Amino acid sequence: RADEVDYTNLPAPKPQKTVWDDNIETEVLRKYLDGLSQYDMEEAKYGV
Amino acid sequence: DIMVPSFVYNKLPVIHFLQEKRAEQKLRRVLDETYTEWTEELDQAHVTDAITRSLNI
Repeated sequence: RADEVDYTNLPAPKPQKTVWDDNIETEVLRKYLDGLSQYDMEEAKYGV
Repeated sequence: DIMVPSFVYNKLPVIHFLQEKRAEQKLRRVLDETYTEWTEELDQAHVTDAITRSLNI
C-alpha cells in the first residue's frame, strides 16, 4: 500500500496563442493583434 | 581722361571674377540649407487599441 495520488495537484491549463489569418488587415493590425494574443495568454495563465 | 580710365579697365576682370564667385557662393549656401523634413504622426494602432478598450472588451 504505497502512495496513490496527490489530490492537491492540478495539471496547469496549457495555453495556446491565438493565431490570426495572414491578410492585409492583419499586417496593418499586427501590433494590436499581438497585444490581444498576449492578453489572452496572460488571462489563461492567471485565470481571468 | 587717361590714367584713371586705364586703371578702372585693369580692375574689371578681377572684380568680375570675384563677383561671379560670390554669386555662386550664395547659390551654394541656398542649396546647402535645404533638407527634406519627415514628419511623424500618431500610429493608428494606438487609436485601434483605445477604440477596443472603450468597447469594454
